Amino acid sequence: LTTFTFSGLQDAPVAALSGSIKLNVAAKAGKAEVTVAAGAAKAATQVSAAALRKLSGSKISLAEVARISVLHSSIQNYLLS
Amino acid sequence: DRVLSLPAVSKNQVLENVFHTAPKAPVEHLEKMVSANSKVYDALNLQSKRVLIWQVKPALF
Repeated sequence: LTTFTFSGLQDAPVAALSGSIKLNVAAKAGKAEVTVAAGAAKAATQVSAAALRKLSGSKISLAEVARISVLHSSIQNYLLS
Repeated sequence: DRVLSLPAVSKNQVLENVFHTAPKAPVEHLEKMVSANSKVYDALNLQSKRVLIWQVKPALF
């Protein structure tokens, strides 16, 4: 990812596509009332338009924990396949 | 020559032509597939102590 990202609360996903998790956002001009519902649990917070923009500030940068290496595990997954 | 009126095929040659092959046990299919499916359990279960799921699809952390 780059240093500056320009997405969040504009042209966003408004609703979920599955039934396994129920998403409901309510966008005003400034903030948004998101309502998430997964399983028995529920949560609903207020995400500002400048709260999603600070999300991509410090990146996650996922990386694979392999037994030997990612190369070897992809060959061994093919031999298992 | 009374022995030439006895059946010339021995009692030995009957017991080796009637019992020619050692027969397959009923339990040797169980205890040979079970020991081979215990390796299918080990490698491929998700509750085994030696699963291959972290060796073939390394986890994204």
